[PDB]
Amino acid sequence: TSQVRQNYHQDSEAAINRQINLELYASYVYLSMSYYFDRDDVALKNFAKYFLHQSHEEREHAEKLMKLQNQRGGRIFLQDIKKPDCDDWESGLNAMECALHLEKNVNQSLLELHKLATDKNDPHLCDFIETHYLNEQVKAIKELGDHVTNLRKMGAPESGLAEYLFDKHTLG
Amino acid sequence: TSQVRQNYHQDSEAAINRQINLELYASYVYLSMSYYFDRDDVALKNFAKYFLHQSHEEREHAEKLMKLQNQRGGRIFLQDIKKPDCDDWESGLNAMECALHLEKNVNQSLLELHKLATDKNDPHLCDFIETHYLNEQVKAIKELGDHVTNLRKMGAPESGLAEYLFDKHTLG
Amino acid sequence: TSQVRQNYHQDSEAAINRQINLELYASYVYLSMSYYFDRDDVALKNFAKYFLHQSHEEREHAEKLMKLQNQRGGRIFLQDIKKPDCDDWESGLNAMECALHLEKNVNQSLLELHKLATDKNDPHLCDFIETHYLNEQVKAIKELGDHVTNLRKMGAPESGLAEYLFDKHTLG
Amino acid sequence: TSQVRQNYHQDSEAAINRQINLELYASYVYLSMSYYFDRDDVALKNFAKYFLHQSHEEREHAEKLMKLQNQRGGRIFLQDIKKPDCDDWESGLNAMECALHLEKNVNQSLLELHKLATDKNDPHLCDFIETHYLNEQVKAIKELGDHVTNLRKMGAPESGLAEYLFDKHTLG
Amino acid sequence: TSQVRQNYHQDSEAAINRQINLELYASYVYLSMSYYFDRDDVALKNFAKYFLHQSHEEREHAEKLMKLQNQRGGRIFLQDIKKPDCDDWESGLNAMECALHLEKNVNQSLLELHKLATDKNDPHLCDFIETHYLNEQVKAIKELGDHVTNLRKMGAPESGLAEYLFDKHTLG
Amino acid sequence: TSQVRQNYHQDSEAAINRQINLELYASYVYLSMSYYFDRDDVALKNFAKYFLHQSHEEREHAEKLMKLQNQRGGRIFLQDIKKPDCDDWESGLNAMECALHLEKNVNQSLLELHKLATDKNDPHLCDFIETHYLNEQVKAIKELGDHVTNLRKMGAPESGLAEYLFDKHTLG
Repeated sequence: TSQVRQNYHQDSEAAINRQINLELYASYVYLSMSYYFDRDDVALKNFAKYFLHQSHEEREHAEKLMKLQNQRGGRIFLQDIKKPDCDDWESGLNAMECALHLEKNVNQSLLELHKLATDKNDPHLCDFIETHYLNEQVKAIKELGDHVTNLRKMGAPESGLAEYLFDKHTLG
Repeated sequence: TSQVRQNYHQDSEAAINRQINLELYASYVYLSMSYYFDRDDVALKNFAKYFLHQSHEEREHAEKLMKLQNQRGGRIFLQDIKKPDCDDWESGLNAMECALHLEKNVNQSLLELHKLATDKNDPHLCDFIETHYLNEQVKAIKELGDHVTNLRKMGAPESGLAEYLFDKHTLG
Repeated sequence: TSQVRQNYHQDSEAAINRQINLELYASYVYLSMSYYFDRDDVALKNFAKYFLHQSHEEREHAEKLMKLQNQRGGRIFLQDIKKPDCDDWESGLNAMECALHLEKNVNQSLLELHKLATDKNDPHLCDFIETHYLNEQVKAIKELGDHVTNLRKMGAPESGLAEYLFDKHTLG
Repeated sequence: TSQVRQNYHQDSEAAINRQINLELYASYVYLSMSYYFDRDDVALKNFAKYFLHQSHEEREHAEKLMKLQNQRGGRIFLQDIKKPDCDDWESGLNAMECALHLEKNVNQSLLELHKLATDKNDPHLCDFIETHYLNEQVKAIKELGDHVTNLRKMGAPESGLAEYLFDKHTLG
Repeated sequence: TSQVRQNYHQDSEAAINRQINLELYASYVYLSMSYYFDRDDVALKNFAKYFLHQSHEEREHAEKLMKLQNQRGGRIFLQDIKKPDCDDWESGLNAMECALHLEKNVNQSLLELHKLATDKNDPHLCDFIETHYLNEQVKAIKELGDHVTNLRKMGAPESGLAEYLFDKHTLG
Repeated sequence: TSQVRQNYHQDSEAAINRQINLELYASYVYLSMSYYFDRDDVALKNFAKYFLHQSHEEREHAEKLMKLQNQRGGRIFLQDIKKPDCDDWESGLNAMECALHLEKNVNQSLLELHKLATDKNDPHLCDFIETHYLNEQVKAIKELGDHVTNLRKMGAPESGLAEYLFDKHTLG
């Protein structure tokens, strides 16, 4: 119906809307993580700053997907943003592991989106996904894996000195 | 239970959590409004920029309330962010009127919060609400009323030239 | 025969030559549009400047395709540049609609080229098309759609005040 | 019919349109020459740059003639731009000789145009031709003659060292 | 086994290791070429500088592939770097021809890698190859072809004046 | 045979070629070490940066030896660069110990080279070895010994906090 729509399948539009919702959910999860570490009984300032920065990046990703949906002539349809699975994250290492799991889930969703775009012969959507989302996801997963490895080697759960020093020297 | 908690009633904590959810909902509504005007069949760039700026301000307000909740020793509890009431907003004037209605609703919620804080003899919470939320809400309501009045005088619904010129000269 | 030719099918070379001709034709059409609005009985200076800028961009696109043809070891074969379908364009809105139609035609040609490159297993050609032509085409179509929508809302055909104000405020 | 038309004969308008077409054809020929020397089996970068610069100048000349046609109240009528007479130019010296022949042809056309303008008692058109086209044509012919003479003296056809050194020292 | 591994097939990992070895071999070959021209009985300084620059670029390409292997969770496995096929290269033209042959071989290897990645449905690897290796390879092949053509036209083997002047004017 | 050769014994030329191969092998070993620490399950960025810097320094040493071989009129003869003895280095301390062992081996080779040059009465070669290689080797051995001592005192193998803090404070 749109005057600008060309070679844009409806299934691609629906999948783009789903990815928008997933990105907003990830932003919400990162916000919850960030303000968990601002509590007085946790008090890890650099963890909070890191997760807040991640939350803002996820919001930017969702906005970029919405702009893409408008560019191709599709229609945005927003759903409810579900609350995160946890209220307390119990440690920096546990929050890092949960963030890694969430990023791998988002990467799987993006790979499904790219496969769908390939099946519909939509080169512009494929290139958009490759240029703006796949490499950023790979880099994020690699960085979170590095952080988890360093915290595990330091003795993160049992020794709070480990999380304290990781907060200053790596995330500071 | 918190080592920093002093003169902070549980009802105030619950009301602060509710206000956090309301602020996030307002941010979501403004994001929906902003990307409605980025569509090719609406194409009002300055309306979209205005509503995106409003959305970012609402997110900042929610983050400030979360910081306040952490400062006093309360615990943040997040709920689902409901999707906005509308998908298409049908005009700049209608979106402005809906934004005015939403801001008046938020002002009523903040006034209820202030009354609750007064009843519990919590001067810090009362002053926080007065300093950071009440005057900003009054200014926002006044500005939205001015915009609605100008659009109505210009003939906003029937004449698209009115919305075009308002987009360039007022919001540009 | 070329010492640099590798994995470059002849059908791809022929399609590249055809795309070169199409780009030059689009440049010619935009030049005709630009100097239509420089007439004393039309006198829309910013429309003329916009279409001249589009013409120069199309010439750049054709030159880039010729450079690509030389890079892979193919041979450029030029054809006649057909004169545009119209010499008088009758309004800014009509010229914008014709430009939108032309850009959608060029996008369809580029999509056919990308499909042909995919069928021949030529990743370099596919990436070249994706990187330099597909997103620019999508952006151009979106911008032309926005312009057409704004002109239609203002009342572009019947009211010359609409085209006058669009010339100053949007294209100026 | 034009409100600005004064002392502008129809034959002059037709001849101006013909000159516009000739200028566009010359631009096309120079583009073909320029990308002939970008081939890997020719590989004379400075020859290609020289001919591309000539092509851009010819396009500017055509645009100036179109502006002149609009200034006097005549109507532009575009024809097909014929493809150049050759695909391969076989040497720098041969391309230079062909460019010299083309420029002398364009000079003859401009002299016929000036004679026609003189016969119709149109001083503005005569002065426009004298100021913007005749001296530039004479300078171009002189420069091309100098280049042809130097290439012939160096032994351009048989010795490729001649064309190599001319590319670096004269056109570089 | 890696915590960051996702959608990364083992055959892709093995092919990445093979490409790493090929890149290191190319760097070694270019180093041999570079120091062949530093000999007192050859004494072409700019040829040596050119080939040393190529060697450093190949080392950078190998390091980038190793970084890619670490990013996706694969394991690097290094093999022996074979000595180059020749120790004396006998002329600048012969070295240029051998470099062209080597670059075409590397391009064929990269195309096989891209085909393998496509067959395994690995969009990130495909985009990495397209973004960082395919266009650089095409440009390198085009430049080497240009150099070979110019040297052949000047009379590179029989006339040492040709190689001397090419060393100063093109590679200097 | 070389016109520049003077007081340059064949055994010295062969030993110089062997030292070139040894330097290239050391560069390869350091590259392997550097990218071992870039893995997600090791994740010691500063160790990786240190070993990459060492690898580049070894490549520079090999290039300097090749330049020396060309200066005196000898002929470079390259051999295969053997793959390093290990794939995984298992700790920062173990990699440091292996680097120390490798540097002591290289120092022994250089001392044998200097003794050979002394026996052949070649003062220029002796002074070249003394000026550019012996003191650098002594400094490298001293620095690696310091690093090994500090890691051992910190408790490097059993305690990963030791390697983490050494990575930030010494190598950072």
